[PDB]
Amino acid sequence: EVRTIKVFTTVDNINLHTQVVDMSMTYGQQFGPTYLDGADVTKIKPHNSHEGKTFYVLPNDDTLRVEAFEYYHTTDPSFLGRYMSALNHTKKWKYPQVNGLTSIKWADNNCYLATALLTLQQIELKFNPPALQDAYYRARAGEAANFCALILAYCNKTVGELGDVRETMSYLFQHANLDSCKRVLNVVCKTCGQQQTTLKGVEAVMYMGTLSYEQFKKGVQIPCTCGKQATKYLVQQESPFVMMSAPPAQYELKHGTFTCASEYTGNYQCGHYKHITSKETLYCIDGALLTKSSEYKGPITDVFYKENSYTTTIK
Ligand SMILES: COc1cc(/C(C)=N/NC(N)=S)ccc1O
Ligand SMILES: [Cl-]
Ligand SMILES: [Cl-]
Ligand SMILES: [Cl-]
Ligand SMILES: [Zn+2]
Repeated sequence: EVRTIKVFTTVDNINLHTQVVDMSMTYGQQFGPTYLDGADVTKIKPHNSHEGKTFYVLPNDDTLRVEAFEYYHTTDPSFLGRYMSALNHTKKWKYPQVNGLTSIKWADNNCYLATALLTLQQIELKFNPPALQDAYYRARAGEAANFCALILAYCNKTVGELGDVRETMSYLFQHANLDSCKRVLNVVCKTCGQQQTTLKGVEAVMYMGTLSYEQFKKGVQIPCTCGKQATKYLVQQESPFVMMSAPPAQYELKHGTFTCASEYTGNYQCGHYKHITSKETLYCIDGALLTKSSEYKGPITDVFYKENSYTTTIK
């Protein structure tokens, strides 16, 4: 007896493609690698319960290639498989609402993702790939599994792998519209004089070397090519936020002087992130866990600040 069912294939879970599959052959033999809501069904034969369901496949013809690029803005051949592999895990995570924000209950070393997600909900940022637009909208509403699996895929991290918050934000910023953001800096060495620089996009909102926005405005010491120490300060800033980052160090966070921050305890091979947010008071969100305090001191590694337009008074 020849038996078939109708299923749909997809690469973006919006555009569907009608298929008839032989129930005597695996999905793999018929589609190549195939996934059902993140589960790898390549080696599985069609079941009656599969009729009418949507399966993800890899882009193996020009129509799927165009749909996949339009939705994800990547042509990395292994992207969809990495996204499905992650999703199969993230759909099992819990996403509690903590002080009004979608968080993530700790699992699989996902603390860096929780503090990244919590941060995104506090800064003005629009993503460019539809995949991120759609999944972030769902994440804000509490259903963050697809958004987390996409972050993992875009950052080329697997579930359980140790992640860095600054690197993760850089990847997400790369897929955001930051074209309006601009930064002017001035570098002063006593032997070589001055040199001003202009930064755009992601580079205009990220800085590595100091956590304090005020000190960035007043000046920071860096090496110069002659062996002297030069000073660098912020001349002009046009952006809706800024992100200041540094190797983890004991740092004091004062209520009302920043938006949110990341705290890292541990070492370079393993550790743990927490998120600090400045609301009526300082709240520390550690996945599902919430505590409060009037003042905060701890090993901070990233601080986010609101911004619209800043121009220095320094001459
Ligand atoms: C085979 O797997 C993938 C293919 C692509 C697309 C759209 N490539 N298309 C061109 N290179 S023209 C994107 C992600 C994948 O996972
Ligand atoms: Cl898991
Ligand atoms: Cl968005
Ligand atoms: Cl403290
Ligand atoms: Zn010099």
